[PDB]
Amino acid sequence: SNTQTVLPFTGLNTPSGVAVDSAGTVYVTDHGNNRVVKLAAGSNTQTVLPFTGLNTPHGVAVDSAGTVYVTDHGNNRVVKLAAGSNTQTVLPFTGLNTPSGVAVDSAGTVYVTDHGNNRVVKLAAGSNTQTVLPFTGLNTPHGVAVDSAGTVYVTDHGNNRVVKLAAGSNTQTVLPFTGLNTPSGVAVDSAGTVYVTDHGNNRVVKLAAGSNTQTVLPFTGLNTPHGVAVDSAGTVYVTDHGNNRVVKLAA
Ligand SMILES: [Cl-]
Ligand SMILES: [Cl-]
Ligand SMILES: [Cl-]
Ligand SMILES: [Cl-]
Ligand SMILES: [Cl-]
Ligand SMILES: [Cl-]
Repeated sequence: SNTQTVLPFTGLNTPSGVAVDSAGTVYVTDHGNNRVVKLAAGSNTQTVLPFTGLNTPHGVAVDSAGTVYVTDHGNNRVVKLAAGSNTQTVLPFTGLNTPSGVAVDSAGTVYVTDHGNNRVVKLAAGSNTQTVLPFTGLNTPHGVAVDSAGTVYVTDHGNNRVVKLAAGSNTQTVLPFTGLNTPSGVAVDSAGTVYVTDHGNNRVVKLAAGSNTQTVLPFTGLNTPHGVAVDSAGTVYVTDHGNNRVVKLAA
């Protein structure tokens, strides 16, 4: 698990968000090219998802049914496409400003870092009443992940930290990472290990739940890791923004 592979995407331009579904399909926001692409496990040829009207897709998430959710940064909205659909829908968030990260929990609740408005919002599936999560002291939430229990993890880009808030709680905590610099992407695996792209320091780090010892993942040749996803096998996928590529490391 010290051997990185470059995924056989083509034509990427500063990729930003990455997500992986239960079948191992990898989804990437091709942020410089105004499109979202996917690659099935074992395929060497990507496909372009049929989103339309985008103005810079920035983050991506996928739920257990294969529905794909994308932050449309320049349109202040989150769009979704069901598996097998050519008809996108717009989630009824309101008042967003350059949304960046998106996550979806097992109940279908969608969480977005409303990055221009210094807040994190969520919308239960079928709701049109969003809730602002009670994080405090943020300086630009950038990425978001949510674990199996509904605990929410956010990269606080301007405070060089990752904050955590359990469902129902009003009291966040700060995870004991060391020496982060403008962290961007965050992911959490089924063991509760938290993975962060330390975007200002050219590295990807992880922290097991309850640990104070972070480990630096053995990626090589990075030029700004920007987003991170982790599959059910513990394989880690990272957008290497300055190399126009997506790399992965098996557990
Ligand atoms: Cl960016
Ligand atoms: Cl951007
Ligand atoms: Cl940005
Ligand atoms: Cl930012
Ligand atoms: Cl950024
Ligand atoms: Cl960047």
